[PDB]
Amino acid sequence: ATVNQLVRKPRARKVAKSNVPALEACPQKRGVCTRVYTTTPKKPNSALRKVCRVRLTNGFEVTSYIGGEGHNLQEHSVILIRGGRVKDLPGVRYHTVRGALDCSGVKDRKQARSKYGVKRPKA
Amino acid sequence: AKEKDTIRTEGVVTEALPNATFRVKLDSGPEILAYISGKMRMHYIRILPGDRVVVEITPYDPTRGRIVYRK
Amino acid sequence: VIQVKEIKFRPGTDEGDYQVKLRSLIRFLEEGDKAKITLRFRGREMAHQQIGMEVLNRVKDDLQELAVVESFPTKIEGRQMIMVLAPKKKQ
RNA sequence: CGCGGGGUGGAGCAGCCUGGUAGCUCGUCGGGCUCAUAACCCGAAGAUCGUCGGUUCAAAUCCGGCCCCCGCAACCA
RNA sequence: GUACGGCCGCAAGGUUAAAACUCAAAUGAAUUGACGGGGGCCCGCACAAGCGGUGGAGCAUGUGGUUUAAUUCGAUGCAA
RNA sequence: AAGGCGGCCCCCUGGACGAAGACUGACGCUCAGGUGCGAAAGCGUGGGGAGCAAACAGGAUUAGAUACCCUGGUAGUCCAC
Repeated sequence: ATVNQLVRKPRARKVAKSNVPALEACPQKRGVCTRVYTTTPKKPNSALRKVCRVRLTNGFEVTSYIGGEGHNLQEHSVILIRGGRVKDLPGVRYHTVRGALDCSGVKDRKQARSKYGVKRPKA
Repeated sequence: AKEKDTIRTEGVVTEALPNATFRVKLDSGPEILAYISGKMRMHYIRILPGDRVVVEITPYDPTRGRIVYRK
Repeated sequence: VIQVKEIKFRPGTDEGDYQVKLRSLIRFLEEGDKAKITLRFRGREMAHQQIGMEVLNRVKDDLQELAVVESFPTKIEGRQMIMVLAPKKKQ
């Protein structure tokens, strides 16, 4: 409180701790698929959510979501990951970029295609 | 859409894990983590550690399955 | 004479809890009583293939020194199974 | 011929060197408590005290045999 | 109030004091209920005070159960 | 000052408050670091030991009862450093 006190010990803003450290301030990172599996989510939800463990080009190894309905990914699949947690999946803090590198687009999508790596259907 | 690679194979409740969780051993081959289906939990239907049960298994993860048919 | 006292071994009574009261069950036997084990399954007329005869059998097998059992019963009556345990009989 | 500890009621004990109707537990069958069951509580059934000879007023407990179980001991290659 | 480092202690331990990770909460006071092996105060044939019953018997009747080709459907604690 | 301090008597000693006036003349307030104090339990050595009582033993209760209740009871609770 005292002026004297601040003069001895200045106000010191807290440094923000990141939510996607594996990215190291990069917009995406590349990595190899270590395990490709499903996992169940947290109260109150229930499903078999597709996730993968991915060793990134910078050594970090993280779990990443594989959004969309259907995917053709396996071990040694080289994928691109981006920031973005999965809320009912604790530990999951990244998303896989559908339709980049070895990851295919979602099949048969018509709405929100660009978020699922899907070309515009000839029509 | 909802793909259709789901299955309904049966099995028997083995373990009585925590939070409506079970070891359910598929008559078929092995057993899976099996969690209690929402429906089923909403209609209660307790589930003893040794019942014949129906499972919904996504090829995506055979290791897991949902209990559909109560007993 | 030889009395009937009793112990129970419910499911979820493993090593921890269990052999502490295998110590209790020695005590019963070692008074010179016939110490009757009662299982009390979360279960049925065939509750288990697990619940009972891990416990019971290992209670015998650990106590086997001092006590033996009359029978390894494995006929449950109700939702509970008595294994009967006695002093080890001098031939 | 080779050691240990025991034999009591359906099962396991106490009553022992301190020799006068053998009592204490689990089971058994009833009764009580509960809406009911488990659990618990009041109770009754249940014995040549291994079997004999000795020994004594009367010996469960007193000695030694016959005999049995367990103990380790052993079938120790 | 943990770890690592330092100082301290015979020891038990103390003192100074982080980060990763994880959640969208955690928290304070007050409000309306409900609940208390919770408590206070107060009412109702609730108890107490009485008179007559039901529970036993035979029959009427409803239900359950059992039976049947069918014994039609419904009502099920007080409130069938 | 806080921790805490209770039979009675003496000895040594700290602080607080009141009355009156004299003296000193801002000698004051606060205080990181430093130093000292600091219930109970606990520790070390030697004493002491009635009552109480961790531990521990026995009796009960209980489905269990390493508890609550009972019969005992060691450290400790007491003194010096």
